[PDB]
Amino acid sequence: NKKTAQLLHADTPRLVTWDAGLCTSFKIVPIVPAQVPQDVLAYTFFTSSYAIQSPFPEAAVSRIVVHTRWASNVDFDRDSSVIMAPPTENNIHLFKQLLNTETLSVRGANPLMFRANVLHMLLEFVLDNLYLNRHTGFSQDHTPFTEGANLRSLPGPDAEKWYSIMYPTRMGTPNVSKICNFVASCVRNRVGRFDRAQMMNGAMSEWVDVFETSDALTVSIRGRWMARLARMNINPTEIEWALTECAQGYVTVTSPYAPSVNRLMPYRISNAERQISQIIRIMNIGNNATVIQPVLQDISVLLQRISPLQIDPTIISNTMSTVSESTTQTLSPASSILGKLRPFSSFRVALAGWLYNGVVTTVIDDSSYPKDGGSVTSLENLWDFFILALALPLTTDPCAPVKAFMTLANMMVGFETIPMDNQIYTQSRRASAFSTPHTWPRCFMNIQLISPIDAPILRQWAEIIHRYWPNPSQIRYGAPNVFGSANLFTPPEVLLLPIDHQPANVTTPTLDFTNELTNWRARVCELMKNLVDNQRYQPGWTQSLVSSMRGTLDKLKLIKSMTPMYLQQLAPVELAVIAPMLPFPPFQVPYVRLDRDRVPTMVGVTRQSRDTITQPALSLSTTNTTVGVPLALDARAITVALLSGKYPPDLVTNVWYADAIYPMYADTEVFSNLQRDMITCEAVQTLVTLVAQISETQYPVDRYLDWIPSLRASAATAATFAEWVNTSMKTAFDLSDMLLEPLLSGDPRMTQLAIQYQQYNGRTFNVIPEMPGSVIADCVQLTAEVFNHEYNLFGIARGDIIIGRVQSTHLWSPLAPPPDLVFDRDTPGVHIFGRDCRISFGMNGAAPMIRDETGMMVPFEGNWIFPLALWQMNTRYFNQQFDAWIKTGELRIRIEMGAYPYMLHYYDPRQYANAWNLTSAWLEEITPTSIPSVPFMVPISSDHDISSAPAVQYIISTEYNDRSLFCTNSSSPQTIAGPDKHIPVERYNILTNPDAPPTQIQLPEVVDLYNVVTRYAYETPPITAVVMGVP
Amino acid sequence: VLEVAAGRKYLQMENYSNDDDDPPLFAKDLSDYAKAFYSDTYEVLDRFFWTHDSSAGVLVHYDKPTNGHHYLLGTLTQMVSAPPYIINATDAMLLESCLEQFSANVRARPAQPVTRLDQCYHLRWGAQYVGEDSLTYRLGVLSLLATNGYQLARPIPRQLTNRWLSSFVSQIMSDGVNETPLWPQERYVQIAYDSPSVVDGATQYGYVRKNQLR
Amino acid sequence: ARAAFLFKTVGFGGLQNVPINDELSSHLLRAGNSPWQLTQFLDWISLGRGLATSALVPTAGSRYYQMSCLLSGTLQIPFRPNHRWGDIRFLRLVWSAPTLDGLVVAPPQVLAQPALQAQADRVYDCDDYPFLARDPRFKHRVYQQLSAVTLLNLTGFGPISYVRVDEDMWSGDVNQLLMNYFGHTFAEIAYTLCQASANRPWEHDGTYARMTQIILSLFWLSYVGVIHQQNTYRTFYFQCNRRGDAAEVWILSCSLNHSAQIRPGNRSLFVMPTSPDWNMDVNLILSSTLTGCLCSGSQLPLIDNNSVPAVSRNIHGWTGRAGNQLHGFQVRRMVTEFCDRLRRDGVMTQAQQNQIEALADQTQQFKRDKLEAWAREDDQYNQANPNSTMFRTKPFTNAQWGRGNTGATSAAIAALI
Amino acid sequence: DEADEATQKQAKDTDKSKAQVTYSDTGINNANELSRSGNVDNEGGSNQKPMSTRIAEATSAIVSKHPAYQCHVCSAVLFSPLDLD
Ligand SMILES: [Zn+2]
Repeated sequence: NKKTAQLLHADTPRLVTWDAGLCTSFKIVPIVPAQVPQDVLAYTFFTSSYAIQSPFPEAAVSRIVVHTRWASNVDFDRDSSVIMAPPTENNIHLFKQLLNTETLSVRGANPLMFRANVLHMLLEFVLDNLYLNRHTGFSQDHTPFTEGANLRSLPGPDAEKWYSIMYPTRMGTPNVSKICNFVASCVRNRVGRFDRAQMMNGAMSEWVDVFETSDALTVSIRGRWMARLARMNINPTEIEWALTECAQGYVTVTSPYAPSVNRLMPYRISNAERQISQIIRIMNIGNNATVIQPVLQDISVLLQRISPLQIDPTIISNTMSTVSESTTQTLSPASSILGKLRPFSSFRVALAGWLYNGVVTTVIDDSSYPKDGGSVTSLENLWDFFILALALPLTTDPCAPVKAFMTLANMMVGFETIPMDNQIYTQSRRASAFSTPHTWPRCFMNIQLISPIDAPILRQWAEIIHRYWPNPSQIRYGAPNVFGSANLFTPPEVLLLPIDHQPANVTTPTLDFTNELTNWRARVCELMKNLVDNQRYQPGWTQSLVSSMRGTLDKLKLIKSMTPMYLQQLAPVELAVIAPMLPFPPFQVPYVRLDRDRVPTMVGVTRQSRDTITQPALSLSTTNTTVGVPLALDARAITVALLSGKYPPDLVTNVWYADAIYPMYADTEVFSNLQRDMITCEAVQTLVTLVAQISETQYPVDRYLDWIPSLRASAATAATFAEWVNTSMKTAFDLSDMLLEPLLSGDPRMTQLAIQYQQYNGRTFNVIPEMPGSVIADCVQLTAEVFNHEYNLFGIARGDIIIGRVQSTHLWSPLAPPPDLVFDRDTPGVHIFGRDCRISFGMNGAAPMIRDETGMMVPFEGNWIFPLALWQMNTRYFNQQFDAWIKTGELRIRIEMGAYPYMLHYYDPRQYANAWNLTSAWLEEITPTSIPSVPFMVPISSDHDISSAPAVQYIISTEYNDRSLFCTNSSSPQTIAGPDKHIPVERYNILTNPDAPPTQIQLPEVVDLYNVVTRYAYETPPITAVVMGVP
Repeated sequence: VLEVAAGRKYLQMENYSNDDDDPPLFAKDLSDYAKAFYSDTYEVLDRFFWTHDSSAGVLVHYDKPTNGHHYLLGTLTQMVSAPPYIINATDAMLLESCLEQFSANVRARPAQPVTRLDQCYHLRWGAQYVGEDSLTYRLGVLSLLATNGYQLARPIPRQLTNRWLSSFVSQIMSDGVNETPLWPQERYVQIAYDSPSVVDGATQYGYVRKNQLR
Repeated sequence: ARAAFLFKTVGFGGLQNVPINDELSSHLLRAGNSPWQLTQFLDWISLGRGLATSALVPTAGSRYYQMSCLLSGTLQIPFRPNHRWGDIRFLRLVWSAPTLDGLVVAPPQVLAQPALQAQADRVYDCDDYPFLARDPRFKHRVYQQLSAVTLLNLTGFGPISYVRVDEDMWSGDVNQLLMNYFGHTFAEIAYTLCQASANRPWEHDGTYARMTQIILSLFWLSYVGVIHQQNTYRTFYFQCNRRGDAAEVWILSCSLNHSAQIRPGNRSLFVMPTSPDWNMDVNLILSSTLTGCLCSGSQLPLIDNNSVPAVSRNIHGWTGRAGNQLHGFQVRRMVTEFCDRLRRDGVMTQAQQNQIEALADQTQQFKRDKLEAWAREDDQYNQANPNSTMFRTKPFTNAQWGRGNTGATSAAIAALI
Repeated sequence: DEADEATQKQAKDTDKSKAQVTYSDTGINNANELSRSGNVDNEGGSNQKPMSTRIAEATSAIVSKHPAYQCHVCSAVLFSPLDLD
């Protein structure tokens, strides 16, 4: 029922979202305050002393930090932000949010889970940035800071602040401060509005390009997001046409003809995308009847409301009140038939079923066949036969014919006998049992086996079934230029019907018996009449009962029912006109008549593959899960319908339908659904692309985070991962129902989608859908590619570390140590340690020794190499045996980590500072399950001669990792002692290099913090607003 | 496009009894055995079947379309007259025509004109529903051969009978392989370089003569 | 009304194999797994609203090329005379199914055996492969792309485009539809047409088929300066506020001021940029792409063998014996042809021209330094990795940078009116 | 809204509750029609925040401070000799 609902109405994703704020995800923060006031530079020198608002922080130290939408001002929160804290505070909690359920320590995180975590992080980094950049408004500059440019205005109070973070080229440059120097060297003319598309005098600009702070990365992301939606856009006329085409003319809508104001209306998706979701759709329903039934009932009603046909039983009773008979008689053909008919639901449903015979097969309920089988000697049973014969042909059950046959055969037992196939499916076996092809009796296909002498009636009944059973046909429906096509096994726009449809040429109906189903009634009666006048059956009834029986049969034959007519002329249309509006589009499989060789015997879907099979087409046949269930209808009712149809007195089809359908075409639920399908597919691909980063798949794919460690992943860790990817998606698109759940069954490492059905003769038909692209996926892999460079900005350090004592007064950054201090596996006289490593205690003064990897035993001194794991698996023992030598001795170890989170501790260079206490804790808190952020002790850069003092260090990195650093003493004229770093020009290329195009970015090696951003202002009106109907 | 219902070709009399010596009626004696789709240009008929079921098989007479360019769509009715087989309208139509040409190929006299040069119906659309082992397929081969001029080593009676057809079909379905160099293609009709037929010279569309097919 | 469906694969730039390797393919299939990258291309390219660039794909024209190589390679598998589809690989890739719906990593037993030895400059006929010949729709959707490919592979230059003028095309429905595009950029429009085309392939003289043709002319007739706000084609014309800039943005707009009188008749010709700087001009590319969609259902005029390289002559549906010639042009020079023309009509001042030309110079300078530099990077790689040789961008020669015919074709277009 | 206002006044002018002549809900689909509104400025921007307010905020970031009868002509009839002259 959770599934049931999702079929009728699935939560529609929130696609369009706007951001009026800044398009950036990185912010510059102050770490160590400025040295003001000081003993050398008089305070009257610094800009900050005059309350001048600066573009960057005025402080001794400043670093970049990741913080999605820190400047954004949106309409809808995608609640998927990624917020980091300054490197001087612990960030560990961001890299342990996933598989560290077993991680005890709060300050610690498990390294083998790093990649998994980082990955998911990037996924959210994208999700949280999926907005359209909205255009606000400007104001010309009333000052001379800029040459009368147009400065964009952010909304919200407390805005004056932004105008200075927004445009750096606007600041004045009186100082020789590191900041002013930068500013001063920038091109003047690239600020404010750059270009615009003004179409209507006195309306908004359609869009504007403008210079202003932002980051090339998130700008690109949003760029492709808009690109993807821009493709889904359709215009009023296209919709007019589409809708008009679906309604088959009965309804007429209108679009305007004149200059518009640009509207973004994303709804057009590829057929591929529709098929893929129609499979997912089918998947979670197969075999469970109670899920598909409510769907049929819905359509059942929809029909009742639109169809001009009305069932009025009194018709049968009237004609029957004129049947001639005697009162001294024991039986009454007239009466009995009425009491058997007990004069709808089942009728309307049976029709609906025609649209989904792919997964649902309607059948006549067992309860409708005679308990014992019946006997041609029972008037009661003769009517029972009648009822069934008239109903069967309306079911989708491909075995109906054989049942219609056997139904009589069962009653004829002993009277007329035929050669059955074997001893199990005997002439007396309940007709309702011949439910599969393998059961169709020989004599049913080769009529000649039935003796025209020993079994005249039975034979004739067969000849009829053969020559008069309805011939399937088809009718075209829908409008794929806009809605694409959900058809899988049939051609687009094709709707199969188990009946012959001959469109009507008039609008003012009149009773007509020239119908397929009308003959069927006729034949059936004529047969009965013959069974009665049969020279060896007629002697058992009073000469009077016969006359009555005949009379009755004639009245049934010549009854004035409209149903048969309606079924041939209108019904098919009604269906075709509804089809396009259904939430769950039709899913059919060819209706074959008596060509059993082509009867459908199986339909299945796959969503995983096997062993080493990588091609869908090969694993399909052996990895599909069969689908489908039977639904039983009441033969009684159905017949009464076919017997008492009636049209309104003065009916005029062309008008009637014009009224009945109009309202149905004012329900834009259709369009909404498209957007869902759109996502359902983005979700799928996003899964495979990410999953393929922590595990080995069958899909070709990028790979950039291979340096970040990750555990050997089992089908379990895989699923758990998937589950998060899932959640986050739903959360960001405001979905509350299912998505990916259908695919999540067990192991996702080999997901694939395909469906197939098979005939009796064994021929099979496959359908592998073409995976369309994915913007979400591409964007993740993009930011991943950038992560591979700007990793420090994300609080992650690359390489290894070297725990060793290093005391001196020098001021280098431990995150950018000096070469001669680092060593590696290929350095001379270095000892690597492996698995067989053990320790042999010292004795009688001798030294203790640990075992090499080649089996050499060395003393606790020199340069060793330990893979992190090795220490983790022995924390206590090692800390106990080595710590003492690391601290005051001559031992230096290089722990191999690959990637790790880091935390900084700044200190005053003029005062003694020993980092042992810090690193002691680290080492001691290492576990076979966790490690805390690596701590670094770095000096505070200064802008003036300062005395010097010793500093004892223990941890340094293996390669540069100080890229997080933005600037030192930003407000002073120069940094004299400590790490010196001037504002990173590379990041402001558009401003610092005059020969560069405004639209140039430098990804994925460098993220520019100032680019050209395109802001739109397109309208997003509701369809009913521009496409109007004509009542 | 104009959909025109194919009328009965043979009207069964009362004496009929599916007797060995009764004539085959190739299902063309029943209600609707095929639907015809006329238009004045193939490009259109083709595009018409983009959105229309064709599982049953679509036949075409590229020679002298009995009433204008048109495609024939078979229905799902069948011929039981010739046991122990059960033929589908499509297969039937193929069969009857195929034999009709195999016949004409023998009574071929240079100065004596015939209604159509190639009497074989060629399967244009819906071949993906027919397997390399189905009658519908082998009939395509036979049809091709007949068009290209092959002659049956067997004698074909002036008047056909069920027993005969039954026999023929029986041969068509026996073990063995296609010894000739001709294979069915929806694409168009193949005419061997050194074939007697001259249709390609009498029609503007439908046939193609392969130079390296001898 | 096209009846012959042939396409031409790309040729090696003097390499021993198709100029693409695993590293590059994996990058294309990164988010999508299908080789028919139209959709996935239109996303990356990003409405050509700024210079698009990557590590492995430096320019749009690069991804366009690469996309071509991948198809030229993989497609040689199912097009082998035997028509087997999943028995051999092409660099670890194999087809997902007979219906060419996607590529995936090869099964171990297939990775074990050797790969297919692709060849250069091959010409194939779709109808030779069953699965393509039996499902027309499938064929038409895909051909749309194979064409865009062919239109890039016929010559060593840029993507060919088809410009036609004919008042008879303008019908009711066309007029009705066109008006909706008022205000959208060339890209924004093309993007939709492409999608609408893929869903329901166009007919011969269809509503879309025509309008799309009309759009193309409107673009070009404006790109050259024959039409503008003061001399429109039935009030329509494309506008560009920053002609010359690295990333141009053209807007379809209106103007009642004047509507140039057009000569009755049907006229058409082929154009193509010859300067390498096309790899960085989204419009020039999409323009081809669209003429690409045109080919699925319509048969364009043949291209005179003498205008194309030997290898690609007498290609039943494309190049012929006495066809129309290709009109090439340098991007930079055209810019001037554009200005000169407007200035002659009196709508642009000399000062304005100077201001534009100036920029247009700076732009070329940039685009070239880069292209040449990336070009070098490539060779540098090819010498170090002889087993995975490739090309991130279609090869060009110092000569390509000259004018040559630019002016000649500048007037050829102006003659369509 | 302006359309409604009009058609509604049309009613009051003809002393009827429903207007016979209407400027709204005509057969025509005037879905693209635009009217001048005080929502947009002269630069195609949104007046969500008044031009003056923007200009203010914009300059407020650039500020700095000190450091620590009968007429035979026309035949009209008159009544005063003076009224004549
Ligand atoms: Zn007077």
